Amino acid sequence: LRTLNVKGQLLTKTTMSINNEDYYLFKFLVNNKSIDYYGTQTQFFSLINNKTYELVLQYSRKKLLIKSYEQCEDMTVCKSVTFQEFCANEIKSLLAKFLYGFKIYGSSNVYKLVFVILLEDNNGTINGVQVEMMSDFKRLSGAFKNHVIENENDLFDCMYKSEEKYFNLYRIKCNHNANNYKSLSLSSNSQLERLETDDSMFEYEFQYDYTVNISRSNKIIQKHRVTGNFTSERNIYQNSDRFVISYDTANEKIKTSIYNRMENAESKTDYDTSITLKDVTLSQLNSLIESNLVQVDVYLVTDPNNVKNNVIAGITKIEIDGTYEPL
Amino acid sequence: LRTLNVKGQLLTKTTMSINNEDYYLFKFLVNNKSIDYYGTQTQFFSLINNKTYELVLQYSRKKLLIKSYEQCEDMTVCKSVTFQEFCANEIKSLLAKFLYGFKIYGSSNVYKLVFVILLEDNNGTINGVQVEMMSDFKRLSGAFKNHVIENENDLFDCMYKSEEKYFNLYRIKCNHNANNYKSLSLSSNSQLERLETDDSMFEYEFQYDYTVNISRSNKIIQKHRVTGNFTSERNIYQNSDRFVISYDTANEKIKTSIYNRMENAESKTDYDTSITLKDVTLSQLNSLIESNLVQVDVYLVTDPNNVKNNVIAGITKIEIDGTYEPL
Amino acid sequence: LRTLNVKGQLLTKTTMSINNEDYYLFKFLVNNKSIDYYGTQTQFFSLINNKTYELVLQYSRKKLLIKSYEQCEDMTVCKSVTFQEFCANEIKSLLAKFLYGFKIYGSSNVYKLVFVILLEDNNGTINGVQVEMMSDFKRLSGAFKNHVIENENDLFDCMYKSEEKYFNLYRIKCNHNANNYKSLSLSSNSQLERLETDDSMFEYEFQYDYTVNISRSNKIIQKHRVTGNFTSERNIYQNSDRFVISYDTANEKIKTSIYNRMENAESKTDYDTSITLKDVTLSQLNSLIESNLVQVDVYLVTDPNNVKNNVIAGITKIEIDGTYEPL
Amino acid sequence: LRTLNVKGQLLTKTTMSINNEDYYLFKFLVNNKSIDYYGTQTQFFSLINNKTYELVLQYSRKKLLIKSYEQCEDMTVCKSVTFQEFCANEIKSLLAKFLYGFKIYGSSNVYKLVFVILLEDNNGTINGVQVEMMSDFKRLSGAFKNHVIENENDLFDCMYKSEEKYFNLYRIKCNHNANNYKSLSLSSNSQLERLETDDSMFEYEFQYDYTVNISRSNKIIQKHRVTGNFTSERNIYQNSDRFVISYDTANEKIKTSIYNRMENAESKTDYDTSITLKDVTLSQLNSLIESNLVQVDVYLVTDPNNVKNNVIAGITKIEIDGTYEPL
DNA sequence: AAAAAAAAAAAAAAAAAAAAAAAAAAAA
Repeated sequence: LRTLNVKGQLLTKTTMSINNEDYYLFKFLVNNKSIDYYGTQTQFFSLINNKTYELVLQYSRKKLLIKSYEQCEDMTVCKSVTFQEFCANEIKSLLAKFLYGFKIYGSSNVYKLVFVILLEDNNGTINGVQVEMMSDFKRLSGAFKNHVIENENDLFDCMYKSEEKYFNLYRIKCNHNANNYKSLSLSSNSQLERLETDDSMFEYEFQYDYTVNISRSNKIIQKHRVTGNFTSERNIYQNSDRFVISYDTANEKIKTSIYNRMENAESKTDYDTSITLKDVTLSQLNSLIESNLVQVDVYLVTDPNNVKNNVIAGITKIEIDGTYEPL
Repeated sequence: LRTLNVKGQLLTKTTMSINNEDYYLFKFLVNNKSIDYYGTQTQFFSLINNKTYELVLQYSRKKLLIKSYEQCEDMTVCKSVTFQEFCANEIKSLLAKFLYGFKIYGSSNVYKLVFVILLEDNNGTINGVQVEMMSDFKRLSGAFKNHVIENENDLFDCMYKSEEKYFNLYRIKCNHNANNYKSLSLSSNSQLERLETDDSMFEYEFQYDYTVNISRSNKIIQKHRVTGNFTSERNIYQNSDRFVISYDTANEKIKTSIYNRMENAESKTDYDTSITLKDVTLSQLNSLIESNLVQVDVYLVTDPNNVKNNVIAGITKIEIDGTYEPL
Repeated sequence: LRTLNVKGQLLTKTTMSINNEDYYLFKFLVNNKSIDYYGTQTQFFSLINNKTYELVLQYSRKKLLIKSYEQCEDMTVCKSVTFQEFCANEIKSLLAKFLYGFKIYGSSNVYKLVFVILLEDNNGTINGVQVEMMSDFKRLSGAFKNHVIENENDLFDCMYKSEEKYFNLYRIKCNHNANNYKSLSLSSNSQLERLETDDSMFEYEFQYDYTVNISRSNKIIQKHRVTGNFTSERNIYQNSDRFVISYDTANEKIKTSIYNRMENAESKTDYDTSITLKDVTLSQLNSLIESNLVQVDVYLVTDPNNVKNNVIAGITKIEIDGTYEPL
Repeated sequence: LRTLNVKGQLLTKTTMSINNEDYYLFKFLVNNKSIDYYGTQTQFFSLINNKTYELVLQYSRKKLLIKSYEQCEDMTVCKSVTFQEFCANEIKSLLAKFLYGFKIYGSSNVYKLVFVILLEDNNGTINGVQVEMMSDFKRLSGAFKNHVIENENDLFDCMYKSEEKYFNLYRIKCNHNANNYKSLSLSSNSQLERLETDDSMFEYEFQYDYTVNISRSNKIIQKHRVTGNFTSERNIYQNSDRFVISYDTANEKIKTSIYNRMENAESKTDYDTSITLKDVTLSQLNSLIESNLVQVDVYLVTDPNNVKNNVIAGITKIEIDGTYEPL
């Protein structure tokens, strides 16, 4: 049984059970590539996160796994991104601004964070724009550094407690859609760190102001806090199934319109039941708000010039208990 | 668990099943706004429709739901509408005339009723005009009062049995399209009631005569009963896919032309298969008619001055069995 | 379940699949009218084309369909058409000359054949003129007799292999446009047959010479074979978007000009992308021709007296492989 | 106890134990139909495979079983198949070419072989195309002739040792899916034989070249040998759970994408655990390859014209030991 | 059953409507 030697960082330990057997996996970063390895219980407790190691691996029982480890020792993050870098789809690190993050409405697990990043145009000037980092739940939970996340409430806590704080993003895969839509993405070997600025630098916060968003066409995602009435009328048309919504911020009336479809792997009855549960939840939401049982934040895809289209990106509910209801 | 108290009408009880669990929803009208609440089985059987209630609600298990109820007790309907009211898009009640209702041709569920209402112009005179209340199937089924509807056959029965009868419309949202097109719409908290006139008043039926329609430009929807031949030739042109139809009423030859398109969420093969099923159905329709197996009613958008355009709005089939084939 | 009995020809069997179910349709000609019927798999294989049948039909499961069939047994074609017959828009049969057929340039499926027919004027003399039978692809594929067509290559093969041959046209609906434009059209129950003359009669081929065309105003469609250079310069003007083309036949320089518009159901980006793909295809066409990779036939609407207007009707490409590129 | 007499081939003897009792079954081919019979231990050892017999059967103890047997004595295989034969779903024999066979990725037992067969089109010419014979493990093990198979390693040995060899297929049920997908299937009474050509005929091997595959739409399954890096990034989207894979053949970079779903009889935790085991296996696969511990063959559903879709059909691992790891 | 499938932006709807010839544009 020949062995291998490898030096690399660790990212996140994980355990699981299959047919009355226990597997312990370690997500070691080797040569800037994520590779998972098997380990024992002492390996599970002993190893700490984000600290590099040296390992000997022996291919026993069909699998590579950790035989022995030795503690070892080992960051520069770009403050801007070039248009050509987004074109080239090159993995990168960044210093960005974490605005706010919501669970995409009517989606099981695909959360979405909003980041302000300094984009450098073809001319060469750097300005702060908006980007939308989608991510599944587990990748987000295992990607946050210096935090421990087990359920959606923990994720929402780590979001809200960190609102407006400055994030260091490690190995966020930038990508460029078919049209001129630019967005980050959170890869397995990627990580997020709260920089804990405490006004360490203030000369940069002037730059981090968003006038447009480069992930959508002429639209920006903004957060509103629902103050008063929340009317939500379903409207089934010949083609679409809209949710025409009108609500009251602290400043202005807002007229949004959620949309609906049947996903390809859905049935006529499952989709209809899910939609009617959504509708009853929205209907009860107004009475819940007026009596201060819950508070509601609506992150909507507004178009400041043309308010004819204001599709809600996602709704979230901060309850009196303290748990967060995704919705 | 703090509680709320609310007095309001009930509209329609409903039950559903999600992953081996039962949800019972009640569509309570609170402060002239539809709000749905959860309930138990005894709540489902005990409560009757259209009868108001007093309720105590307690926010348990993420949801508002009915804890206890107390029977309580509690209509003026406008006989006309103002042009400015259509402009303002104000919800309203009405006394209208139910001409006839058809399932929009080549549409899964968006039925359409035809109503005669007394419109008051800018001058101030009231005359009877035509309006087109579209609605999805379930809203129609839950909106009819003193009727029980479970399937399309029940809906068509409630329509045909009520032809030419006078309807009281509660909270029908009037609306005004981009151009001078005016139409009703059936909101969640809206209802329809057969007034059961029995010639209670006849001095008003003189007014309810339609010379034009305010939902289309210079066109009126009329019902014809197909007597003789029903020729239906498909004609695929450079731009359109017409269905040139010629048929025989009890009075006159009619030369209509159905149209076709691919809806945005459709494929080149699904649309083609749907169209060829439509074509084979129309082709068999003539032989079906001539042998008295079925009877056919064609509601067409005629223009009495200019018969160059007679797009069929919808076809319906009354079979020998008694069921209604939408088509 | 009462039944019907009917004797009629069959035209074309067809099969299709809808949500994991199979429909088999037979296009039976009953009383000189096309009617489609449903059938089973043995019905699909057993029945042969163009051979009449006797059928018993029973209205089961919402649909007329074939229960049993019995083999049965059963043409005079007019050699001329009267001006009044074109005026009256009367369906008719004909003996005509198939010149050539092209896919209308920049059109998804509306092919167009060119026929020489003997028109009888108001005076009473019969002379050979040109007519333009448009047709969608599937009607053409199902309309050719003694041929099997599945894709555009088969259609082009059936055209080119039959060039200059004499066609018997069954039930071609003649029609007369708003102005003095006369054209055939290919109805569902219509058919085309290669007569296979083999110089059966030659005294008639003297008549079949076209001096004008009755589907256009003073213009005739003619086929040219591109020999040398094919220059194609786009020219976007204040109103039109021309494609000024100059090419070299075996005899003469030709200066055509294709035109462009946005169809009503098109977008500013889709139309522009389609146009630039057309332009790159035309630009590469010259280099393709000069190296004998493909051969090109241009059917253009020439006006022999006035060459100031020579709009190309359609281009077609015979490749080295043998497949036909519509363009 | 009346008895029966029957003459038929034998296919595969089998033994099993139920509650401390032994059952011995013989898969006798009677009148080209598989029928299983019970027997005794001497029956188990005495009878040889593929050799016909005469048997007397007596219905004792609820079951037909072999009382006595007498040795007896008894093939023409079609070299082509007609399109109509695939349409008719008729069992058939064939002479085909065994390309390669893999265990369908993420499937417990449904292996899949790839065969080149001479299809005769509607025109009448015979050309070599690709077909995909799925089969469960035990049917494959009992279907191979002149081979003994007990575990997956034996099956993979019988595959790889027989790569590119010519197979005689007995009673392979051809079938035709809803769309134009044509595929073989391995029935109980079906068998496979290595013909052992040894260049017996070479004039036919020119025909056996695959340009397309008739079991998929415009795609062909091909085998690649992974030479260098094997990157496998999981990507959980709003709808799909892709495994975007990039690897290095001996010639070209390849960008495949495995897909994932929850089968209907699966749970949210079992599916997630299975997927994360798949992901850790793929992650370790690269390090395994680079150190020559294992070799990897990826059979992928490529589309040569459009590489935008390259779903891996199946991965297989040839280890240094000699055993084959299915994966 | 097995093939197919990059997502993730963008989206008021719902009236209206024979088509298919014709045409050089740009000055004034």
